[PDB]
Parts: sequence; structure tokens; C-alpha cells
Amino acid sequence: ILPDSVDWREKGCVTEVKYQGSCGASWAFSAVGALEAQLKLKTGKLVSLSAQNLVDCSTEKYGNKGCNGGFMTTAFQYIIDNKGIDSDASYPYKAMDQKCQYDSKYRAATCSKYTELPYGREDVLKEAVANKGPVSVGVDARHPSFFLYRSGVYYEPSCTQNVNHGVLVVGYGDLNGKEYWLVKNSWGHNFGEEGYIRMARNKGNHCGIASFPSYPEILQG
Ligand SMILES: CC(C)(C)OC(=O)N1CCC(CC(=O)N2CCc3c(c(-c4ccc(Cl)c(I)c4)nn3CCCN3CCOCC3)C2)CC1
Repeated sequence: ILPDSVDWREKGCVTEVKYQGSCGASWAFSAVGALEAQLKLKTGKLVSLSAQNLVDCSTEKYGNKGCNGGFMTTAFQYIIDNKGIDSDASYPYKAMDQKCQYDSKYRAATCSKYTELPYGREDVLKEAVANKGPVSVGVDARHPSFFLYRSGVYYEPSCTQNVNHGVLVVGYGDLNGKEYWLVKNSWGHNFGEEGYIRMARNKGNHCGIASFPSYPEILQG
């Protein structure tokens, strides 16, 4: 029996909401967000990791296209291959494609492995959020209602299971008669609930939230 609700912000495992601007780098923010939580669990320190590092350096070999989109899972593979990722402080976000400037002197995290969860399984996603930490997911965000969301549990009848926007599931719950996923976005603090959106849960893989989940791990050693 899983907890009725989870919120990894309450364990100090979630950094401030970021603002991607005109650069389509949500995949990079989702990836660093998932890795930030594992880093805090392992080291006790909460430090924002460089989404710009991924935009500039996790490119064609990883199937990623910087400000034109990418994947959280291949971002994790880049961090594994590169043996590190810089802090956001040392390598801050510029919302444009730049030359790779990774510097091991400012490495703030590593990645050992990642896990991909099965397509559409919200029960498996619930277990991973409860037992492993925040989970990178894609959602279908191509609806005016998503851009216009302010509060409550989001439900868009015309949503599809085909994803196009990377976000971070940091928890789940059940409030006001509605089950939801707690989602950290990267559209700044003025979007939604202080930068978060609660999305309908157990409504048939609504907006594809459980289509392509993945999470990284940092192992001892
Ligand atoms: C007409 C053509 C043939 C072009 O497409 C279709 O027929 N489609 C379009 C795609 C539809 C399915 C779908 O949503 N995804 C296709 C499969 C997919 C998508 C995402 C994903 C995750 C997070 C985010 Cl944020 C985003 I953004 C995407 N992860 N994965 C899993 C494999 C990713 N790869 C990356 C490279 O290394 C190998 C593994 C998007 C099905 C219908």
C-alpha cells in the first residue's frame, strides 16, 4: 500500500522553478530536476544543475537538438558518458544554443544509470514517485488550456498521449475529490500554482503523463 500523497518539495529535494523562455529546453530542465533530487538524497545538498550544459553539450549523438527539443533519457546518458554535469551557478541558463563549455572543475553531479518506466502505467509511475523520487515525464502541452492554467487539477478533454513537453513529476495526491500528479514546469513562477501544475491522475494516461517516464540514479562510489 502506497502513501495517499507524496510531495518531494517537503523533503527539500526540489530546486526553484526555472524559466525556459523562448528556448525549447524543457527536456533539459526536466532532466536536471530529476537528477537534483537524487543528488540531495545522496549528499544532503540541494544545488541546481546546469540545463545549459545539456542544451550545449548533449546534442546530435544523443538525438537532442538544444533549443529545438530533446529527450530526458538521452540527457541522462550524456551525463553518464561525460562523467559529470556542472552546477547551474557555474554554467547558467541563457535560453539559446551555445558552444559546449563543460568544465570538470565545476562538476556538481554525476549519473550512474537511468530507468525507463513502461508506457501508460500510472500505477508503476505512482510507485516510482513514492519509492524512488521525482520522475521525468513528457506531457501533451499543446492546448491553450495548458498555457492558461492557473490553479486546480488540470483536465483537458482533447489531450493526447503523444508528448511534446518535458516536465518533472514531484508528487501526487487527492484533493477536492480529484486525484492528481504534482508537476514542476519550467515556465517560471507566474505559471500555474507558483510554477507547478496538478494534472489529472488515473484518467487513462491523461495528456500522456505516463507515456515516457524515466528517472536517474547516483550510486555509492
Ligand atoms: C510520424 C512519425 C513517424 C514522425 O511519428 C509518429 O508516428 N509519431 C510521433 C511520436 C509518437 C510517440 C511519442 O510521443 N514519442 C516517440 C517515442 C518517444 C518520445 C519520447 C519523449 C520523451 C520526453 C519528451 Cl519531453 C519528448 I518531446 C519525447 N520518448 N520516446 C521514447 C524513445 C525516445 N528515443 C530518443 C532517441 O533515442 C532512442 C529513444 C516521443 C508516436 C506517433
